[PDB]
Amino acid sequence: VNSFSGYLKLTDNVYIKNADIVEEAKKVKPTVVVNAANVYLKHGGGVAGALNKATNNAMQVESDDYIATNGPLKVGGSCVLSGHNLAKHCLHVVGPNVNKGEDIQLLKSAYENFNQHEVLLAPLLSAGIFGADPIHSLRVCVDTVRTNVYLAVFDKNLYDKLVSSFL
Ligand SMILES: Fc1cccc2c1OCCN(c1ncnc3[nH]ccc13)C2
Repeated sequence: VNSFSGYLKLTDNVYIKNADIVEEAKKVKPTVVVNAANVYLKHGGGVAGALNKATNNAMQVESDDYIATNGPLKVGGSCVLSGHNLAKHCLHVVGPNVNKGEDIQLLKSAYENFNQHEVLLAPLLSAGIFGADPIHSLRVCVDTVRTNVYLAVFDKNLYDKLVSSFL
């Protein structure tokens, strides 16, 4: 039993809710919140900009030190950093950005990072400003993630389409 509330159950392990991941994180304080990161951990917009703003820029400060030490992530890769005031940990996961020409096949590799954590609050990877079809992202999630994932979808119109079209 966990503290996630109001989710529709999609499969054995995947749950979905129309919710602002920032507000959801602040309420649940999950062990792991997933950020829709880029390889530079520059959290300017989309989910990343919103999560970072909610940390009063502490996420960005921590991220800049991480990059200065380790260099950029790989597309499809991840790193674990602090969750600040939102979660115990933040898993920064880089899905491919279609508006940069990156191979959509890397979306499965990106979701594989979720399997290293028993329970996660997450957005749909590569959705929103990353340019991929959120319906496809949900399919890859369900077919790749085996751990328990709670998906927060900001847009209500999108949430309804994802549910109604789910196979
Ligand atoms: F860049 C994106 C990368 C991945 C997914 C999404 C992106 O764009 C921003 C809007 N989306 C959100 N989804 C869930 N929680 C959210 N909180 C604020 C925005 C937001 C979808």
